[PDB]
Amino acid sequence: GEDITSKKDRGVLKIVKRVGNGEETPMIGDKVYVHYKGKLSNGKKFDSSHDRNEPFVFSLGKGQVIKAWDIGVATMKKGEIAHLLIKPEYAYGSAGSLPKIPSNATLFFEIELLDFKG
Ligand SMILES: COc1ccc(CC[C@H]2OC(=O)[C@@H]3CCCCN3C(=O)[C@@H](C3CCCCC3)c3cc(OC)c(c(OC)c3)OCCCOc3cccc2c3)cc1OC
Repeated sequence: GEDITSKKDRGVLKIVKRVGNGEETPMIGDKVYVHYKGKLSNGKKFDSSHDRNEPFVFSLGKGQVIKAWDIGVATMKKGEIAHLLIKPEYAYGSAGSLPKIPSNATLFFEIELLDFKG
């Protein structure tokens, strides 16, 4: 995957899994609508927006979600599906989030950017 971090620390690696139809990337503060699939890189735990058939909605760059999402979704076009490989620094770090996330877990997400508004 491509390193999309400012630090170039390989903390968020991006693979485009479907090229988007839109020209626009969302701006900081935009309300973004996504579908997603998330797991621990060793696949012990799984979560999807599809489990609830409900798009996941958040304000881009607010720190409402893990750093990897604010960084990753900021690079995406409407209709784009991205795979993100996320090192602990950009997820739950050395603290983790037990019981769901252990310390220094690598996460994997598929994110589909549906739409966004200013
Ligand atoms: C700035 O840094 C942070 C910001 C927010 C948080 C809180 C967790 C936050 O979840 C997330 O950001 C990511 C990406 C969005 C979708 C859910 N997220 C998860 O990691 C899942 C995770 C579940 C295990 C398998 C891997 C994926 C994931 C899913 C969960 O439920 C389905 C979950 C959860 O808690 C850790 C994690 O528990 C219930 C909480 C739900 O709802 C939300 C709602 C908004 C945000 C989240 C979860 C931690 C941060 O750093 C450690």
